[PDB]
Amino acid sequence: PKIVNPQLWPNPNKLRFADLYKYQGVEMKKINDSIKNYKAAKFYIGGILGGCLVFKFFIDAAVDKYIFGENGNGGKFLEMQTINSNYDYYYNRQFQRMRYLTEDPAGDDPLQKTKDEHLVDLGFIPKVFGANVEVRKRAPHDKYL
Amino acid sequence: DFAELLRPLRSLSFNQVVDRYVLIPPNHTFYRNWTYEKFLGGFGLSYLILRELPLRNFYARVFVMYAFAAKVLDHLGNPFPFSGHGQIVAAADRWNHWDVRCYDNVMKALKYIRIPTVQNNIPEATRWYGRQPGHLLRADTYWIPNLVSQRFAKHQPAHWDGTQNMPIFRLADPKHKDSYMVQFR
Amino acid sequence: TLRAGKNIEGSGQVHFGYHDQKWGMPAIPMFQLMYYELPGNSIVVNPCRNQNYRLYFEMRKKLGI
Amino acid sequence: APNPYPNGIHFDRVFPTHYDPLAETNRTKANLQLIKYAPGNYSTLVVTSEKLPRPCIRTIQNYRRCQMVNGTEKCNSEAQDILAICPNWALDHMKEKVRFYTKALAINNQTYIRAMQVEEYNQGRTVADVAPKTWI
Amino acid sequence: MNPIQKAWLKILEPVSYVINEKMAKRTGIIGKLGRFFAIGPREYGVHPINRMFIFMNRKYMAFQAVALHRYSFVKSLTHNGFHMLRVFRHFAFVLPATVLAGLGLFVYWGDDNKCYSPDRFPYLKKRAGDMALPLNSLNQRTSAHYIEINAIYGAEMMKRYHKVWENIIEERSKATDQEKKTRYAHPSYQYSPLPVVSIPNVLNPLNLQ
Amino acid sequence: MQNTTNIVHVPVHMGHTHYFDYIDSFPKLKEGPTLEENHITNQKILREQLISGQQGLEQNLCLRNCFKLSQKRYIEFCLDRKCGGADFQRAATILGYTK
Amino acid sequence: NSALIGSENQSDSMNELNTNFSMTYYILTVLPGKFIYWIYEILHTFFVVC
Amino acid sequence: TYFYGGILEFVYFDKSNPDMCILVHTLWIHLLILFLIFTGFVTILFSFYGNPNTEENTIDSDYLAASGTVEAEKEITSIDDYLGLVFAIAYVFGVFFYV
Amino acid sequence: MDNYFTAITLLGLRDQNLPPFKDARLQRYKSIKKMIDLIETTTKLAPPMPVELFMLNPTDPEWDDDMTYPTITHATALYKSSALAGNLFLYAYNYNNFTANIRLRTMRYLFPVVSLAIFGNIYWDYRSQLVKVNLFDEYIQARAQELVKQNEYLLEHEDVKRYVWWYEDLKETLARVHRQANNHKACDFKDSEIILQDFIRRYTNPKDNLPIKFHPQGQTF
Amino acid sequence: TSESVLAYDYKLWYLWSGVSNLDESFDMFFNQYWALSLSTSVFQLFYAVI
Amino acid sequence: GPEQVSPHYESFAMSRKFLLTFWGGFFVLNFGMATVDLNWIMKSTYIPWIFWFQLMYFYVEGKNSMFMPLLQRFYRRAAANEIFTMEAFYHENIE
Amino acid sequence: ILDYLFLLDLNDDLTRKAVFEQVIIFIFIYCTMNFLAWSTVVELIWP
Ligand SMILES: CCCCCCCCCCCCCCCCCC(=O)OC[C@H](COP(=O)([O-])OCC(O)COP(=O)([O-])OC[C@@H](COC(=O)CCCCCCCCCCCCCCCCC)OC(=O)CCCCCCCCCCCCCCCCC)OC(=O)CCCCCCCCCCCCCCCCC
Ligand SMILES: CCCCCCCCCCCCCCCCCC(=O)OC[C@H](COP(=O)([O-])OCC(O)COP(=O)([O-])OC[C@@H](COC(=O)CCCCCCCCCCCCCCCCC)OC(=O)CCCCCCCCCCCCCCCCC)OC(=O)CCCCCCCCCCCCCCCCC
Ligand SMILES: CCCCCCCCCCCCCCCCCC(=O)OC[C@H](COP(=O)([O-])OCC(O)COP(=O)([O-])OC[C@@H](COC(=O)CCCCCCCCCCCCCCCCC)OC(=O)CCCCCCCCCCCCCCCCC)OC(=O)CCCCCCCCCCCCCCCCC
Ligand SMILES: CCCCCCCCCCCCCCCCCC(=O)OC[C@H](COP(=O)([O-])OCC(O)COP(=O)([O-])OC[C@@H](COC(=O)CCCCCCCCCCCCCCCCC)OC(=O)CCCCCCCCCCCCCCCCC)OC(=O)CCCCCCCCCCCCCCCCC
Ligand SMILES: CCCCCCCCCCCCCCCCCC(=O)OC[C@H](COP(=O)([O-])OCC(O)COP(=O)([O-])OC[C@@H](COC(=O)CCCCCCCCCCCCCCCCC)OC(=O)CCCCCCCCCCCCCCCCC)OC(=O)CCCCCCCCCCCCCCCCC
Ligand SMILES: COC1=C(OC)C(=O)C(C/C=C(\C)CC/C=C(\C)CC/C=C(\C)CC/C=C(\C)CC/C=C(\C)CC/C=C(\C)CC/C=C(/C)CCC=C(C)C)=C(C)C1=O
Ligand SMILES: CCCCCCCC/C=C/CCCCCCCC(=O)OC[C@H](COP(=O)(O)OCCN)OC(=O)CCCCCCC/C=C/CCCCCCCC
Repeated sequence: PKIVNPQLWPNPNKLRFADLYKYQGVEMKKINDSIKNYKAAKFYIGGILGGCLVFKFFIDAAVDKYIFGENGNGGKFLEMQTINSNYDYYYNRQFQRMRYLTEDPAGDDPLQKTKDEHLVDLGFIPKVFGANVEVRKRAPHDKYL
Repeated sequence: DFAELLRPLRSLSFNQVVDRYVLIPPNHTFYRNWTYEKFLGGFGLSYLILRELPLRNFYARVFVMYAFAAKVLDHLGNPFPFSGHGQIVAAADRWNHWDVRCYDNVMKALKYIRIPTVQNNIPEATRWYGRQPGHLLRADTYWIPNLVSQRFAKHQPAHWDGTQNMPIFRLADPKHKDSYMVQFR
Repeated sequence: TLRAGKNIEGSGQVHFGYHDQKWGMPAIPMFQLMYYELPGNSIVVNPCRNQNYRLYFEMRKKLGI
Repeated sequence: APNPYPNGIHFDRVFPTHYDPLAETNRTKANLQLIKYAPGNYSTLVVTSEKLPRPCIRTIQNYRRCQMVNGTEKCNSEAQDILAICPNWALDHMKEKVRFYTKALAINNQTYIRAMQVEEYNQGRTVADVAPKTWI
Repeated sequence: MNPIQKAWLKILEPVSYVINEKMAKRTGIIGKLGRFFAIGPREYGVHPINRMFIFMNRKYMAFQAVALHRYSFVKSLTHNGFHMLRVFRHFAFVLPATVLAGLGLFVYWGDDNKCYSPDRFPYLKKRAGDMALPLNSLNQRTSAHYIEINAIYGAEMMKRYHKVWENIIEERSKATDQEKKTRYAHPSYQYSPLPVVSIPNVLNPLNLQ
Repeated sequence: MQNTTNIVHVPVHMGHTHYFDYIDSFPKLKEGPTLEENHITNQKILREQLISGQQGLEQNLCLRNCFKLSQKRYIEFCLDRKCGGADFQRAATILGYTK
Repeated sequence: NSALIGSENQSDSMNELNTNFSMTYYILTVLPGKFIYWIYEILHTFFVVC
Repeated sequence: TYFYGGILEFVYFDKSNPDMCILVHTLWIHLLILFLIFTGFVTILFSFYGNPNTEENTIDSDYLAASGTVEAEKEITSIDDYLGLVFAIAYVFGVFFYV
Repeated sequence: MDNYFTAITLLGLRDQNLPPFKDARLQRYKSIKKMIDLIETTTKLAPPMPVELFMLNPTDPEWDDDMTYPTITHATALYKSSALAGNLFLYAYNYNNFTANIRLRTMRYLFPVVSLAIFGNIYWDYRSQLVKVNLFDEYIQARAQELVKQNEYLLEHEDVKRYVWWYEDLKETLARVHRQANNHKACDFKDSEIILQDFIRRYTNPKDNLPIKFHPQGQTF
Repeated sequence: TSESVLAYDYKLWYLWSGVSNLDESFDMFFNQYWALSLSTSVFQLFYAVI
Repeated sequence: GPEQVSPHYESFAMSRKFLLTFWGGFFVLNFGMATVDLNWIMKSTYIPWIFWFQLMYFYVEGKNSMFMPLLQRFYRRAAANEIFTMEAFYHENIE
Repeated sequence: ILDYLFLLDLNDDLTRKAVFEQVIIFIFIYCTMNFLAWSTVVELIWP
């Protein structure tokens, strides 16, 4: 396309100064060489995309085989394996029971709880209980850990 | 106008309203985030076109790119990398966080701003739930003993015993005998 | 921690008081062979979650699907 | 996004700014050396509750079920399972709920007494003395 | 120069006439503005990113040719072609296999591309607004079955309550004021009539169905 | 108080290793049957339940679903309405809730 | 924090929704306006003190 | 709450719900940034396109590579074979020199 | 400042304007003090209804599965597809070398094998995720309809009718409440106290030690 | 933890403004029953209690 | 790109030493204001700083006045300096 | 259709080995290292 020239200065003569006009051409020449590679690669890229289209139908049947199995009850998707020995497994279960029985000291802030002085003035005189010194904390079944 | 907001409801019965607007059949296959990918991704596509402006003066295009960067920084915020996050205000719908509604700690982190008390501590219930160890994969190539030893380990089928907490891997705890080399900081 | 309800005076992890500090791993091969940082991508959902799909396969056969 | 509801809580950095949320229409942005505003630009005050552990819930359901079927006198073992399996923080939460609802019960009943108190201008008046008038 | 720059020139042809022909050759502020925004071929219009790719592509490709152009391990087993004693023949396919694995360098980048990310811990931190969570957050979860099944169950039971609700309101409309105040009343309550007032019986205050 | 302070109710044993701190063992930790031995054990229980424990199951499931209600008066309504008019104490003995 | 590299001041408006009611294209309209007033403040000061 | 809940606590309910947008083009930009960093690593330390006699970076790398390949005259085996093993071995003992 | 709309309505701000002087205005604020205690008490007399009506019991052992949400990582599949397309461009850009230079024969021969294996992984994950989402959607719909037909009978209990009759009694009572005077005194709702006290006396026993008794399904807030 | 980090990220904000009729955060009940209680009716006080 | 030829009479750095000093300290303060835990980074860097400097002192600097010179890198500079000189006289030698 | 195609799975790789996700990291590093080393040797025959 034509480029509008403000004509603020005269351009150098092309015959006297030829090097000043060459860069634009060699730049588009590089792109033309790249397009020759893009066009020549149509069958190679298309053959791969065609293979993916055929591979798509085998992957569909393999996923349903992987998930549903032979008789629709579940395939290898339901399988899970491990490298833990029998001791490693029962160590982890006891580690779960230990963390269940791992508490922090002091509990919560008592000042954020209902005061006994407030209950008296509200009409309910609270009864003082003793500490339950006979109960032993234990871990629940493994299904709850 | 308050009666105009209820126009699509006056022609329907209650059963039709519930089936129309409440009991939308579940379909979690849509790419809902394509709206954001198209919008924010347009900045990159616009740059591909804008980087070819025939403005002869280099410093003229410096002004154009600066103006275009001003449009992006209204969302991105911090121009430096690894510094912050962009800010986009999105619409509130029933499908916000739809795939993480199961997790409780995600809800507490998003919704609740707890008030610290005089006894300045995390609530004891929260600390107790946090000590129940998470599951950490046994596969590890970062420790050179496991990188060698696990090449001779035999993966045995872990038969399901009816629970959801089978510790078939190691536990994400600094005191676990298989995780002590991991730095929990 | 602040959002969880614990106000924080000061900053950092160089505890001035009676607490254990955990400096960064010394960037020397001795400590780099004994330790490695916790990879968050290794904390996973327990695979027993996949056993809930057994309910789907049984419901499909009950409904004649 | 709307202007956050006016909040006087702020934290100074270099000098006391005497921040007044009612002095300006739009809240000025927080500069690092000037001020930090309170958390929750868009937040309200609610009441929440922690969820007791699942094994602790199961022991409570076992006690209540065994209570309505066999009576309280034959539920000591189920009561001991609650004290043993439920973590101590859960038992402290269970103990505090009873004390709160005891307080709320006395407050609701004091409102009852003030409401049901017959004033001096309503002595001897019953529903027969009410005029046949509605809100309009 | 590239075709995208030529496409800009066709569209900016009227703009090029206003700036270059008219504004550029004037004087004053209008002249300075036109000469500054003159339209044409770009000064310093080279794209370094495009040039960065061409360089790294050519440099990495020359490495592929060296690593892939190896003497066969299989052909050296018979001691009949070009190789009698090759004590490191078992290393011949390590460089080619390494280069072929580089094809998935960008396909598998980061953690999310090597696994199902929603089953990993970092996905939870992203959905919480890039916020730190306890390491066992993936375990303390309510059943997704409950959340979705209860949402459907509640709305389905609301439609059946609406039908029962209509039959109760209609049946209570035909009830005497004595009956609607003594039924479901406390046993200690003695009924005393109120003056008869006119109060409409509106099902839905908003004109809904 | 030290931020890393825990109170544990069961005995633990710490490792006497340099540069590391962890629980290496639990005192008197007995290993039960393996995951495979437990699986075979459960298959035998599930097999007998599949072959010989499916008759009259619909009635017992209704009694179980009724007893998961909040109030007793709703349980009695569930038993009378859905379970063919069963008795509260009689169904509680079937399910094994009676002492 | 929008001008800091790797800010750790997470409680200083970093994790908040911060919108404004000024002109958009901030670094093009509002921020240059603050620098235009800054140049005036120092040019007026130089003229007065000198 | 009374039977299966904890204490009623007052918290501030954040109405703003943040969520990191899982996008595609953000990783493209991230790769472009790491590509600039890796190219700068190659541009400074692995660029041998200039004066090979004045740039000490190519003087060191050229003469060092030539001193290694000339050791093929020691008659160990095909240098084309074990040259890749030298590079891997250089990262075992090169830990001493922080390579 | 709770019971805002009730207090504003009792003051008459819905139909008129307050007196412009602080004396009569501040007396009018204190005049609704008795009525607020009455209306607060009425709202705490609602009879209970089955909680298993519009909400499944979350403590049911059925929900111990702790099932997660199966999702499709659209962004991951789209990125890896573009990275695979980037490899196809890298081959096309360098077609002449990969095709004619024999030193790159192994890339020419095994590029499609790696590309198919890469596509195989991208589509496998997408296809498997799609199957799991469809299995999840069809189960929650089928299971929900089974639980509806199982608990439909609970709507036939009389507690539902007792609950609605109480609500309609409150509506008719609050409609009869009216302002009687404008003396800015508590006696401006003189007849309304008798109406609301008769409502409270209708569902409670005033001559008890605790007229409002606590039950786990009661009204506190 | 230490995982993959991106150089630039965007954070969405599903703001519950309650003043936008474009999304599901618009409380239709509060506005309809508040506007209903503004008009003079016999149930004007009952709507305030609801 | 090609050699970035400057048309000025002084270099850019020497003409803006005051201004570059401002932005240099601005980004130092920027990092310092952003890094709340800079003392933790300093202490975590102490061991590797001591270790790598005491381990590599001899091979970098100590060799120049102690047991062995290790002149391998110098030999390559001297060979290049002679090749540079030969290229400088390529015209005379070939003529 | 065959079970050999199950090797394309990465959603449930944590159920079997979870080793693929870490080994390829070394392979990508190993290719980067050999790229820097081999290109230096072959290119630097030109001086
Ligand atoms: C045949 C001969 C010619 C005859 C025809 C001649 C007439 C042609 C015109 C009609 C045909 C046009 C075809 C498309 C139909 C569009 C219709 C329409 O209504 O669009 C209005 C359209 C959108 O209006 P909008 O709602 O305001 O959105 C823009 C906002 O900025 C948005 O801001 P935002 O913040 O709200 O959102 C950010 C935004 C991202 O937005 C941005 O970031 C851009 C910001 C601009 C830079 C900032 C500086 C702004 C400076 C202000 C002053 C600008 C003045 C510019 C005036 C330009 C006049 C057009 O991201 C997105 O929202 C999504 C973006 C992703 C969209 C997907 C891309 C699909 C595009 C089509 C693809 C196929 C076309 C071919 C490929 C392209 C050509 C190579 O207006 C524009 O045109 C915007 C300018 C875009 C640049 C146009 C360049 C492409 C022109 C192609 C011409 C043909 C190719 C060359 C052929 C040569 C041989 C013949
Ligand atoms: C139905 C469809 C239509 C059917 C009909 C049409 C199709 C007909 C055929 C079409 C063409 C087929 C192409 C092959 C036939 C070509 C005939 C020929 O003359 O070619 C000569 C041809 C000429 O040489 P060249 O052109 O100069 O260069 C060739 C290559 O560029 C590179 O050449 P290279 O020699 O340098 O490559 C060497 C490389 C070649 O790559 C391989 O073959 C991979 C080999 C890995 C397996 C090694 C197994 C070791 C022994 C295991 C024993 C038990 C096995 C149990 C297996 C159970 C599996 C779970 O092998 C190695 O690297 C050997 C060293 C391995 C490292 C050390 C491992 C051993 C020590 C560790 C022991 C650990 C255990 C110790 C204790 C044991 C307990 C006592 O050389 C070839 O062999 C060409 C093969 C190249 C691959 C072609 C692939 C094409 C794509 C097709 C799909 C894949 C098919 C193959 C899959 C194999 C399974 C992985
Ligand atoms: C701070 C800013 C941040 C903003 C973010 C964005 C940053 C900028 C990014 C810029 C880099 C990307 C450039 C994109 C286009 C921009 C326009 C442009 O190229 O510059 C003007 C460019 C001129 O360049 P120049 O700088 O002025 O001078 C060039 C020199 O003289 C010498 O000439 P030359 O030809 O030798 O120079 C080549 C030149 C430009 O060469 C080009 O032609 C650009 C081609 C780029 C295509 C990239 C892959 C896309 C594959 C096609 C997908 C199409 C899907 C369509 C679906 C529906 C249809 C079935 O450089 C490049 O090749 C740039 C490529 C960058 C590397 C990309 C490699 C990715 C592999 C790593 C994976 C990473 C994952 C992300 C992958 C994302 C993929 C979406 O204009 C042209 O080249 C005109 C080309 C006209 C013929 C091409 C017709 C289309 C053929 C497409 C290739 C087909 C391949 C096989 C299909 C594969 C899929 C099935
Ligand atoms: C939102 C608010 C925030 C944003 C606000 C905006 C702020 C933007 C800031 C940007 C400021 C404007 C940018 C102008 C250009 C950059 C400034 C500059 O000095 O360049 C002129 C200067 C040369 O200017 P010249 O006078 O025209 O050159 C004449 C001769 O040809 C030169 O060579 P000669 O030997 O023939 O002549 C003597 C030569 C003697 O000086 C030298 O030649 C330096 C020798 C070092 C080269 C030895 C090899 C080491 C470098 C190898 C490559 C590493 C990078 C690639 C590898 C990794 C790939 C990622 O020059 C001198 O007399 C003294 C030079 C200046 C004083 C020392 C400079 C120290 C600070 C600058 C370097 C920063 C390094 C990174 C630290 C920052 C953390 C990332 O450029 C350089 O020396 C290299 C710097 C290249 C730019 C990279 C840094 C950009 C940002 C710098 C900002 C200011 C420093 C901030 C940190 C200060 C820490 C103490
Ligand atoms: C065979 C080699 C030696 C093997 C012995 C074991 C290894 C040596 C350990 C102790 C080191 C002290 C000796 C300095 C050696 C410096 C050589 C050197 O670094 O190369 C410089 C050299 C060029 O640099 P240069 O500056 O010209 O070298 C001259 C020196 O600067 C200095 O100029 P120069 O002319 O004086 O050097 C001549 C060389 C002469 O060496 C010989 O001719 C060897 C002697 C004859 C053979 C004796 C060994 C017999 C072995 C068979 C018996 C074994 C039995 C085992 C059991 C039987 C098994 C079946 O050195 C000596 O003169 C040794 C005399 C020591 C003076 C002792 C005075 C009393 C000192 C008391 C205080 C000691 C404090 C020490 C503190 C702790 C140590 C740091 O580079 C090369 O030659 C490259 C090729 C490598 C040559 C072959 C490998 C030899 C080891 C080189 C180190 C690794 C290079 C390869 C990796 C490069 C990076 C990728
Ligand atoms: C095959 O053999 C091999 C080579 O060949 C020898 C190699 O060179 C190499 C080395 C690889 C390289 C040198 C490449 C390095 C590249 C890296 C590290 C990352 C590159 C990243 C970028 C260039 C950033 C690009 C940025 C973006 C894509 C985001 C902004 C762009 C947007 C939003 C456009 C939206 C995209 C589309 C619509 C897709 C459609 C595609 C198009 C081309 C349409 C373009 C449309 C227009 C209007 C221009 C390897 C590894 C190899 O294996
Ligand atoms: C992007 C790379 C292109 C080339 C790919 C080559 C490699 C081939 C290997 C691909 C393997 C396929 C794996 C599966 C990918 C799954 C794709 C996916 O998840 O997104 C699809 C998803 C479907 O949307 P839903 O209906 O919501 O979901 C329903 C699901 N059943 O698609 C989308 O969301 C649309 C966005 C996809 C990309 C769009 C590309 C846009 C480019 C614009 C240029 C076109 C010109 C536009 C001009 C406009 C004129 C008006």
